[PDB]
Amino acid sequence: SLPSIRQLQNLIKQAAPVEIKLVTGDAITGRVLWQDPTCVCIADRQTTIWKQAIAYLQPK
Amino acid sequence: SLPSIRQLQNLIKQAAPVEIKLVTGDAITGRVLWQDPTCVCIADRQTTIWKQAIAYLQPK
Amino acid sequence: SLPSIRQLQNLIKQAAPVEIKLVTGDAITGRVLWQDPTCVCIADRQTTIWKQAIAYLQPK
Amino acid sequence: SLPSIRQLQNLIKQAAPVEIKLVTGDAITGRVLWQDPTCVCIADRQTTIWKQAIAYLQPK
Amino acid sequence: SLPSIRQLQNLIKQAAPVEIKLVTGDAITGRVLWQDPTCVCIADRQTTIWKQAIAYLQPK
Amino acid sequence: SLPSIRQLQNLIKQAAPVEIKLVTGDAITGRVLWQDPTCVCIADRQTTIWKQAIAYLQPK
Repeated sequence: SLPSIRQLQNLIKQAAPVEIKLVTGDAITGRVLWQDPTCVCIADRQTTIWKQAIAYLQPK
Repeated sequence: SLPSIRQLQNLIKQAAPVEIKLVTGDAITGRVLWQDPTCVCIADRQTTIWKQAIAYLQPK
Repeated sequence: SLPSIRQLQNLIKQAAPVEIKLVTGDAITGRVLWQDPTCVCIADRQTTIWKQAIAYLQPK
Repeated sequence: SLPSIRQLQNLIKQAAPVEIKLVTGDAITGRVLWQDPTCVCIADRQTTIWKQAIAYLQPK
Repeated sequence: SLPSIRQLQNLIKQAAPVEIKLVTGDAITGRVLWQDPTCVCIADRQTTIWKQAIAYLQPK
Repeated sequence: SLPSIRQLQNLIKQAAPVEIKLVTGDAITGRVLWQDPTCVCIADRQTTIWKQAIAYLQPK
């Protein structure tokens, strides 16, 4: 899974802001800190997300 | 998984348009740019979809 | 997983019509084209489904 | 998975009636005809359930 | 997975009452009979649950 | 999974407070007592969460 790990990598690398739409309706406005197999960390209060409640992600 | 990967592969090769219905209820209109084990990328603003929120896909 | 692969097999083999109830409320009225590990293809516009948004399926 | 498979096995062996509550909210009243790694089959019209939409099962 | 199997074990061992909140809104009031890889059995009519519709569990 | 396990590990080591947002919409306010491959345990009444209903976690 390169093209997906790599986006996050290049977006933790440049601090770049992001909306993560959780399957809840949770539009999470943050800057990505880190990721790992099961989760992502978002920086607003911090809010670690489970990559599994993830519908879709976009660069703002 | 050839029958599905060949559909995404022949649709990123055509830039053919597509709706992807998410499990939130999201209809994601756009053209497919890449796929991987976990994501699809549509282009209309770019939006990478976790393939795991996907209900269904239709060519338009 | 014989008794499930086999139903689809015998229903792609006879073109036989089918309602697939997605966990969304999406009653998909089609005729099944193919399947494979992760998805099903339904023929109405085509609509590939992720076997994972699948609640239940019935022969009409 | 013996405790669960023995319950479905002793219920298809009795044709005992059953409700299966789906994660859509569906109550599926019927008698169990087969099971497999992914499906259960109820008989009331037949409806094969993806075992993955199952909330819970009760003998009636 | 010790600390979770062990709770159920020690709660099937003492018959102890339990509310299991399914991801449906299904607060299941029971006493736990057994468990196994994929499901739990609850004793009210019995109601086998799929450990997968499970949000959270509490001793009453 | 070090980035996530080290966050739960450094939060059970501090008894630091926490909200865990479930995929039901539940906000679970409390302090973390243990974790395992499938569960987290919060303490406010105790409530073990199946980690699989987790949308996201925030330190407060």
